[PDB]
Amino acid sequence: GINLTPEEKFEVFGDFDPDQYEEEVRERWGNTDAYRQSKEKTASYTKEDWQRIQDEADELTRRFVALMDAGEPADSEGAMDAAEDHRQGIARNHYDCGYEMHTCLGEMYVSDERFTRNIDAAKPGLAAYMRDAILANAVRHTP
Amino acid sequence: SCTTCECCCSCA
Ligand SMILES: *Cc1cccc2[nH]c(C(*)=O)c(C)c12
Repeated sequence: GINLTPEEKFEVFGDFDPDQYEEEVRERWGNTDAYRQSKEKTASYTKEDWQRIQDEADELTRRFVALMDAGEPADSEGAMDAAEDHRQGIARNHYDCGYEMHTCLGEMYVSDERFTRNIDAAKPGLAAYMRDAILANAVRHTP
Repeated sequence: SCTTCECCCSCA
């Protein structure tokens, strides 16, 4: 499973504790494929893996903010391509995700602000932009 | 889904 110390968790995510939420997801979905795969592969994931990934999310954020804050619409060629990046790297770190699959993840993204507050810590008013950018992206990439 | 809190989830 996840190999991190309360003090180390923060070094990689910063406040996000999987153990506490581990129990919570168990009750919420306690049987979804996306979740089972996380447990499946994560058991093999080390710190080096999560950090390379977090740095990945950060980078992904850096472009979203530079492009998003630019007042660029979420269905922008610039925004749509962002989502492409979002799907590629995210699926390979937790589970093979489809357009229909996580596009919806994108809409429920706002429902549990636990996600939004940790993500938006980098920019106020982004969790929602990701949702429109990601959801829209699935529209054109879903034939 | 997945973690409640970093980026994947549960619900489609
Ligand atoms: C970082 C992490 C730890 C435990 C479980 C997880 N599921 C997901 C879904 O995105 C992620 C990235 C994590």
